[PDB]
Amino acid sequence: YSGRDSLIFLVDASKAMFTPFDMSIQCIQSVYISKIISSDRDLLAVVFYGTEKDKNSVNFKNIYVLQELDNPGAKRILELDQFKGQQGQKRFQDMMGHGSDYSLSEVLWVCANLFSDVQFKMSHKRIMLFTNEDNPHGNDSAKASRARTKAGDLRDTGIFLDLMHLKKPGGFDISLFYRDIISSKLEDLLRKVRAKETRKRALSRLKLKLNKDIVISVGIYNLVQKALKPPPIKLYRETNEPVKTKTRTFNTSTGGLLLPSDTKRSQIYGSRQIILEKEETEELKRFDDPGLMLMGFKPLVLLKKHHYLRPSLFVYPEESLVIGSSTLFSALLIKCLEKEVAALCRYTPRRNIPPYFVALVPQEEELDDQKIQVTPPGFQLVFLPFADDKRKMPFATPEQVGKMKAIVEKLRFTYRSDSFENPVLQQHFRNLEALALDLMEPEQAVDLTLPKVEAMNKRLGSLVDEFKELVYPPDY
Amino acid sequence: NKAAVVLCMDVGFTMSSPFEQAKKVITMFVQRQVFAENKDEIALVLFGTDGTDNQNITVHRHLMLPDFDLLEDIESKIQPGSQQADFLDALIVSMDVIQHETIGKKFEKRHIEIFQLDIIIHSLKKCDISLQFFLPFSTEQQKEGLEIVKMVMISLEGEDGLDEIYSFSESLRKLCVFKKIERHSIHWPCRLTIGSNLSIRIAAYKSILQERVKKTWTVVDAKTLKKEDIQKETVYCLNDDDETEVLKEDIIQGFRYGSDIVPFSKVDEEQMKYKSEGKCFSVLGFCKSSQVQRRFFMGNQVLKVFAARDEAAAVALSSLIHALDDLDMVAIVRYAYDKRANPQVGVAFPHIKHNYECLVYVQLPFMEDLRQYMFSSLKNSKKYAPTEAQLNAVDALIDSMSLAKKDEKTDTLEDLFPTTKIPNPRFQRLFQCLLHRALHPREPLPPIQQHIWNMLNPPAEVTTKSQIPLSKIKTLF
DNA sequence: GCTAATAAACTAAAAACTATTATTATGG
DNA sequence: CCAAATAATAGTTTTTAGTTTATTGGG
Repeated sequence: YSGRDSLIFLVDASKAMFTPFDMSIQCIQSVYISKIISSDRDLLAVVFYGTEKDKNSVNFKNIYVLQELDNPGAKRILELDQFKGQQGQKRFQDMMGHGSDYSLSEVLWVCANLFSDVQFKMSHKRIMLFTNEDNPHGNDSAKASRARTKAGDLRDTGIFLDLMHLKKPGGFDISLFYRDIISSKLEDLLRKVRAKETRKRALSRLKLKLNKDIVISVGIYNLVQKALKPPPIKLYRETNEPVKTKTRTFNTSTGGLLLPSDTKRSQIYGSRQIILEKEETEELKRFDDPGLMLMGFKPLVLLKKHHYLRPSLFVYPEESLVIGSSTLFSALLIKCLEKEVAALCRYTPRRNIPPYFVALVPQEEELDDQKIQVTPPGFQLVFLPFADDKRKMPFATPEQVGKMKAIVEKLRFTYRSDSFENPVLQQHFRNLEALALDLMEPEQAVDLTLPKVEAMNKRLGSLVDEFKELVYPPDY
Repeated sequence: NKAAVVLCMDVGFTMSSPFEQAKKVITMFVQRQVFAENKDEIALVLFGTDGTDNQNITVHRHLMLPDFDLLEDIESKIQPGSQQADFLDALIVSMDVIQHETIGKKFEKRHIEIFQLDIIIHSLKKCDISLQFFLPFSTEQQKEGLEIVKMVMISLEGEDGLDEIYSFSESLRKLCVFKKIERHSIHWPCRLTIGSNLSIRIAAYKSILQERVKKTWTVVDAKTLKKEDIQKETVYCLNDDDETEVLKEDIIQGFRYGSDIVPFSKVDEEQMKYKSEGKCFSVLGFCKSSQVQRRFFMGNQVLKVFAARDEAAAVALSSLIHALDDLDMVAIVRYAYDKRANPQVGVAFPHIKHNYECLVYVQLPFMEDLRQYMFSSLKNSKKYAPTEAQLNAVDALIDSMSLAKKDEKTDTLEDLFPTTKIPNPRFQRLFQCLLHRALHPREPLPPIQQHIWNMLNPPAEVTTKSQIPLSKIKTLF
């Protein structure tokens, strides 16, 4: 589902100041950083309603466009920072004024035009509204009706607008004007917990051949993938522009450039120099037709977690060209209570690729109390280690047992699934954002992965002190 | 580490065919010796051979490292003889030629195979000389000598000696000696730390390491057949109208920061980034096995942890293992291999074995690695509700394949189709292709060597049993 | 007076997600 | 031998599995 998730920011530049505007800027701040580090495949825009220096494509009054819909950029944040803080505030009232007339219909119209101007594939039309009044549109009912009609039209178009409260308490629902059709995120956009990668399609579709002929379409999804830093780009020390690399084979001072066909593959064992070819070499790794054929069934008793392989994956019922595949998936998956005898298969992604035996563990439907399905039912694609994966293995009174039982019981952790982040990755992100944006003097974040020193000791107590009861502790 | 093997065969009309089996076993054994990267010095002796090298014992090959040429010479120049001579003289000659080999270069273990008595007793039972006597079965002087050796070896070894006879059927149908391929591991000394008060020295080992390759693919020219006539050159063409070379100091490690690329130098990263200094192998927290799920088992290396190589630490670790086992407690460990290591987070759980108790460790993912994919539940999807006939069919299919030994209750279930003990077939295929190339550098397209399918495929009787449920399911659809 | 190895990012393709192309079958 | 309407291969940039590096300790 390729596309763009647009979002436009508009703030009360004519009534908040006639700090609350500063808070809006701060909430807007770092959202661009979050999108940059999370997903650049999106466009964001900022427009102000109520200003002496209006600017928009249709050139309506009191409508000022700062940034149109575009991928977030460092220059965009840098220029927006000119209107950050109190000095940024006064700059805002200086170079573009404030306290002009407001026209909700006009700003809705111009933002709809902005969405119309988008050329990319679209995914989700979102509008975020900032205002310090629940009912600032107590003006002429004609303007209210026009704004409501335009809101209905854009909602029918697919444009979705979300309005949130601000400094004004806005008792209960409030929003006396917007409650007709529109029905907090200060912290959410302010917490700026920014670490995210993209999501697109899944792994290769495999033909689940049960015996030899019946084909079942499948879909492999990878729920966990190792995080990696963005690839470095070779630049020029004089102009900072990317340099296209060039590599070629030379024949050691003869003159000719050796084509890949000119050379040959080789290996050296003992005395002989065995010579192969690239096509031959790649043909060696081919074993069989890629697919999913079931070896049989093996009970979940001859499977211990001490042996482990590359991280397991998830397979989902997919019906691409075979009808009834989902029905067979449903029939097999519910066999989980009696199917403790895990089935066996060898995983071959494509041809010319080594095959790996992989067990599939029936995952159940982990529906939550919130009626939200996490980890939809499927099969855990656990990889089975081979014989060459094991290396050499080298060659208790109950009172001690109870002692550290109390130790590990006094101090524990609930094991939040999302509570540990790689310090290197986040500190690198901090470095990038510091050297690319404001806070030009760098800052460093804090990692929760570091174990405590005294807080853990206090939550555990001084028990460990007298729990050094082992005779001659192995300390050197 | 060190091995010393010699060949002594009772070749002739007596093997006329067990001789073919012995020949092919010899060939595969020497192939394993060559491909296993061993430092053994093999020597070959002959008896009853035309010509005298001095008792009709003619020495053919002295000690040297195994190679393809030796195997080719064995295959070609070695043919069955038509002479009879005393095998005791051959044994004496073998011992005499191994004496100077032992003196010149020390070894560790001796192993001899096949496919007066006082001298044998003295020489074999002296320091480490040993052999395993394989029989082709399942003249009369040869039989009496065979019996004498049988009583010698069952007296020397005991009950193990009694059960050390295998037929060639057990060397071909099942595998007797075929897995002489292994990789060495490096021990990692460390010191487990619990908070601030506790710091116990531990030994860490790579339990399950991913498959590697000993050598690397070398590119050679089709005419010079050597890397010395190949010059690999990589240059950085400046983005200008023509080719203008740019040297490495003019290269900046720019990073795509969103819609912009910002210059950076790798040295600057080190200047203004931080990593976990030193080794940091410390516990972080405790939780229940229920919270931990196989869905969060990331990483590749499996780190089994033992006590430091003291005994007080060993029993402390054993008691901790028991404490985590009986309470089903799983500990959270912050792992750092060394000073330059990436900061890793993972979980270690006890390993239960009769001989010893170990602490195996695996790495855990951060929230960035985890991804969410909302789907539609199929167990309640009425549009794809399975039919009860399909339920019966899949039930009849499930019990069709029972690879475990679910026949005795007093004895545990044993897999009839072992899986984890099967090595990588690709390495064996590569070795066989290399052997084909060495023997047939002109003949292309080495055969696929189909016999690797049989141990890679389920038992034939399992397939025949499965034939019926798959047939009934096919009629269902 | 000492090469038993490994925490390796590089130049890695062996997915193409969704967007113009053509040959086909033409037709009256 | 020109005479148009309609599938098929293939211009993007996406994840991941062989790749190449500095720190280990043996005359």
